[PDB]
Amino acid sequence: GFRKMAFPSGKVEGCMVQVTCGTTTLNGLWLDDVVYCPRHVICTSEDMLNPNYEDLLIRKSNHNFLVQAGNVQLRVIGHSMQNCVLKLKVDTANPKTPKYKFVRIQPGQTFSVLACYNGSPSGVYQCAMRPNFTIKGSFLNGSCGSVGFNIDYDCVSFCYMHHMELPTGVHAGTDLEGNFYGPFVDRQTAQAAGTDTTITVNVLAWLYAAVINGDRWFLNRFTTTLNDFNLVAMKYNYEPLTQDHVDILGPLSAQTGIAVLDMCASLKELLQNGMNGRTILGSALLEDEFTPFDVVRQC
Amino acid sequence: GAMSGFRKMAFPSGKVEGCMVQVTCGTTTLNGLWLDDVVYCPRHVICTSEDMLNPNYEDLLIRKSNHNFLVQAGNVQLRVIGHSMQNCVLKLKVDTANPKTPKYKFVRIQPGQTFSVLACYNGSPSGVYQCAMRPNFTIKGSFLNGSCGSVGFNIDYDCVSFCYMHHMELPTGVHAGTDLEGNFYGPFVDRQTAQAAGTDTTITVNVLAWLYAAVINGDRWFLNRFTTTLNDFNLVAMKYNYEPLTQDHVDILGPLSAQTGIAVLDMCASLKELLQNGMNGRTILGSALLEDEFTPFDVVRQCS
Ligand SMILES: O[C@H]1C[C@H]2CC[C@@H](C1)N2Cc1ccccc1
Ligand SMILES: O[C@H]1C[C@H]2CC[C@@H](C1)N2Cc1ccccc1
Repeated sequence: GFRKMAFPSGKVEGCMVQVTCGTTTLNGLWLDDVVYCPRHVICTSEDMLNPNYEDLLIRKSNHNFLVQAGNVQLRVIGHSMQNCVLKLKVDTANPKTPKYKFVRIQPGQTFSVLACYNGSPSGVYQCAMRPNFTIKGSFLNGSCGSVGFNIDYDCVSFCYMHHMELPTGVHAGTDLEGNFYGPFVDRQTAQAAGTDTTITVNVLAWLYAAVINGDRWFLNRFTTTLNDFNLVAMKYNYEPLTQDHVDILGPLSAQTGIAVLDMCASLKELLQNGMNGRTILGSALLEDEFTPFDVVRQC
Repeated sequence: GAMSGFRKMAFPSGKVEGCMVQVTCGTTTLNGLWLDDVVYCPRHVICTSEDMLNPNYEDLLIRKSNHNFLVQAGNVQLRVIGHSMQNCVLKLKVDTANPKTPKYKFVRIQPGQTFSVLACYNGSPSGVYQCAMRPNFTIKGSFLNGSCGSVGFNIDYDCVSFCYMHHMELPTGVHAGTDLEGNFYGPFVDRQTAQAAGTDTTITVNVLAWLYAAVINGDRWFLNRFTTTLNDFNLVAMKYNYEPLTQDHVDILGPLSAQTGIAVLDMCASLKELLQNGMNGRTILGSALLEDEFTPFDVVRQCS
């Protein structure tokens, strides 16, 4: 048994609020007496072509910002900008503020997203940062202002905020400090996600998860070099394996007795020959949205 | 379009997290669902490992008193004031009503319907996932054996419809459980005996709703211009371990058929061709697999 789960979203639900600036309405993250939201809420329909956000911001009054928490409206008493997130100083601290951090993740790492609309949570799903720096998801997977997070024993690590949905069924955003993931801008302009690749380090972790649960038909007696595998994996649009990734898989290699370059040879043959009608953990396709720690932590 | 690259989402688990408690009977410990002044949990918490082969739950329960049960919610102990058995769920009455109690109902679901499960170990929520109710009356979940007492639920307008409680691991790695009234789904007993779930099939009505969702989003590569009779389709689908489509299922897909202009039996012929050819690289709504855990109810509502 092995099914992908998202973190319990209870701690994040208590922070979701509705932020409206003029005609634009989106989701905001209410922590203490500050509401975090994408800065493009201050954009006009007619001005999100090359906006000069800080000049538009220093002239919008606090009363332009409508903040709703359920049926309580929070009075905005201040506003400042950090990169691409808008900070709204409000007169009320959120009593449901959890123990939290602001962290930045890197491609291949996983987190949960609390999909929200008009500040009210609709659903939660588990996802990974694609190598192209996008997050797979539809317009029905949350609108602007939805946040991505991890939970580490009572502490919520906020790592992502939805900013825009790309036409290819993926969305892109920033961390909670305003820094985009990937080569994207918060402008209505022609933006496309680059050619996506498979997160190789996650596939091996998922293959380790199959070993730990007794699915070991794919294990072979061969070993490969790190680059001979990388030369093959890249040909199949699999994100190259670094020595960092080999190190992160260390505990799974020691616990299963399968060296990383041993499992790499198994994955290598899987790429060149397919699975030949067989399955792994009940799936006929290789899963790449399970980090090594996701496996260490569930298995 | 609207649903491009769509991902299955579980319902926000906040309202259920506030109900999870830890129930302990002697050395056995598992999860309980605290609603008002009643804690619901699997009745096999009163079993030891030796009792589980042939447990006499009436004999075991009649020997228990309120002080034999330890119920903990975070750091507070809940004194039990009453205990009764309803089928396969234990109901422990406590002196404290759950102030965190959400709006809730008890509902029994059918195979094919979907819900969220909050996986909990010793009363603490670990993770949440979205699953469907398999035709063989199991669910494919992920555990550690402590997940007994984890509940399945849906949320509609902040009212939490509880529909499942986990009881068993079956030897095939899937899970079996009851509704919140204690009635098992399928031919399973809360007994650690030789139980085998019948071979699982694919929820055909969910796949057809998934394919209708793709057409609404402009994903039409899999469509063919053929139609089929309902019997000819069922004759083919069952050989691929797909569920026989009933006239009820055809009626449920009505609004989807009318919204796209593709007859249900026409869609069935396209699915029949997908089964003989496979996808093998091509994707539908961004997924390289035929999704069978998204119900027509969810498709119709998200595509008005
Ligand atoms: O944006 C994604 C992450 C990185 C950068 C480009 C591509 C896609 N990745 C590298 C790569 C190249 C060849 C083969 C496999 C991976
Ligand atoms: O328990 C599940 C529901 C029903 C009855 C057994 C099986 C699985 N289903 C029938 C069936 C079998 C093969 C092919 C198509 C349908």
